[PDB]
Amino acid sequence: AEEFPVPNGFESAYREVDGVKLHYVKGGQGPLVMLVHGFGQTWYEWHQLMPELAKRFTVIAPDLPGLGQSEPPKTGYSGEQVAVYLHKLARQFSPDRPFDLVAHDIGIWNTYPMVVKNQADIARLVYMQAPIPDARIYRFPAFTAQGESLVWHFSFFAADDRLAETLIAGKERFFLEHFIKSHASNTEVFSERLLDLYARSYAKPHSLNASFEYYRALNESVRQNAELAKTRLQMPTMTLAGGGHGGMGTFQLEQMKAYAEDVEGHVLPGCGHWLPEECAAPMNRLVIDFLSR
Amino acid sequence: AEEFPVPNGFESAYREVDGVKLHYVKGGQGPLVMLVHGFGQTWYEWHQLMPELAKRFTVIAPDLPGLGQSEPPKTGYSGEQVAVYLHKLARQFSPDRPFDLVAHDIGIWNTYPMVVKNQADIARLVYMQAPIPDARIYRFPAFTAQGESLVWHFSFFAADDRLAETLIAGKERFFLEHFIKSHASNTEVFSERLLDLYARSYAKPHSLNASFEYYRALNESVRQNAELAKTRLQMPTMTLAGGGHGGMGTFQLEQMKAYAEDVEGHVLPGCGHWLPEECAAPMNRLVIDFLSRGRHH
Repeated sequence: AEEFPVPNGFESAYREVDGVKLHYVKGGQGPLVMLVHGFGQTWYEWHQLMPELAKRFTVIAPDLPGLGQSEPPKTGYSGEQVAVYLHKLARQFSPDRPFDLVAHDIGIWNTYPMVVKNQADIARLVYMQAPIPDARIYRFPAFTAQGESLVWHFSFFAADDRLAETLIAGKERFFLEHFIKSHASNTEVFSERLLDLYARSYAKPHSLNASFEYYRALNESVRQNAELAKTRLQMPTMTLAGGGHGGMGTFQLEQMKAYAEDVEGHVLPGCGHWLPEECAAPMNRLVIDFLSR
Repeated sequence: AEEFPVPNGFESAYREVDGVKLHYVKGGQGPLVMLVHGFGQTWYEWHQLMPELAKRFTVIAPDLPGLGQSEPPKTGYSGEQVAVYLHKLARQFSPDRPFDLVAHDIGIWNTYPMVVKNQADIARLVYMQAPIPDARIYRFPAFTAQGESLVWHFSFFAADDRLAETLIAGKERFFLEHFIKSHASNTEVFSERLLDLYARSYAKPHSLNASFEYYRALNESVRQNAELAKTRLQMPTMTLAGGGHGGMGTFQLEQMKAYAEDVEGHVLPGCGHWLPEECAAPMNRLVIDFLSRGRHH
């Protein structure tokens, strides 16, 4: 039983990595591109980009540990720990060539450490819509003159007593719908069917918990990255951010400038956080052209 | 019926003010002091302080509109709208003389506008544990490196779609214990028994909703205060803040210096947000001594 419909020409599969059974969807031929989803979602957020990319690349899109159909990590949820699973997964399919990496939201947190520690293995990098965990995250405001702020959820999700699981259980669809729309400029793309699919997936008790464990490990990730960041990224990099409600705006590129020597960035006016869904065509085009260089 | 036990010698009563029935507890003799509670609680937070103050003052402790046993406001939940009810209540009992004011948390929000607009009515003022709504509240962090973000709940509580009530309904007791203890230094004072009392009160549907309406009105209150603050407070004021986990620390005094000409501040070590309960002895002492500088019974 697949939680989400698989694109024609792709296969849903599993690989054990360090004793953890990871789910992924894979298709295409050529050099490998790994696409890593973020909070609230699964591999399925890439389902529109995948077939287009699969024309020139082997494409793989894993479920993060504990989310979608992937087992929880056996080590833990910090960036460095999760990054190991993702790196070894990619290397199973691209042992002899560097691969490309595209990530969204916490997908960034869970890939950065392996990128910086295995630079020769990464051909090109695309990061979208979330800060790399560092001191900058401590500057975002708790509240704004227009209402709720962008990242107050860091504190809600990091809170102990299983605060988030406990408040959200039984109200999973309701919460996710509000979270998506509060970080979207274009809410229309999210049909009740699509909301249904995402809600049922992260509503799995172990997945609901996994969702927040990534946040409970966020400060540890930050401390991890304070060390890792003494080494700059040397591969070609692109950042993408929404310019509308829910978007990171100029922040995404400006932060990346501190990490990467070779980087370009785009802000998409009229788009929020959920780039692959809110602004699929232009996001798809920028990514494809960047990787096809 | 009473949600919380009245101290010996005090009465639980109600007064209709602009069509809104406010609950209060009152006792003592002499100059009036009004004590105004904050979010998560009711008049009851003052219950250990009240008998002490009542030896020198007439003490009144109202429930904020919609909270405790007080009806919701008919006008709205912004600072200025709510302050009218409390000002008028106080003046019912002290029509011919200024009165003293002690406020905690959103009690501050709900009193500042009547204080600044009726300075002659206010003899002395004590504020503790929350910023006055102004531009400073937009500078608090959403997430911190060490400990926990103090006011991320502003966004939670103010969010659309009745986000907070919808998630918290049926889980009021769980949530309140978390909120209180996560904002406390001395968590041991929050016994399961006391927590049951507070949770039963704010779990009344209209109280749960009212709790969050104060936050939905927060930006409005900030706008109101931008105008009101063009005039500084001239009466003696004191601020208190906890120095431990959940405490505002030096922020309390530093912000107040922008609002008041005559202000002294204290930060209480090893105490968090809930001063009257976590640090009753030194907090009560500070308040009694400060109010007793002015004339009393």
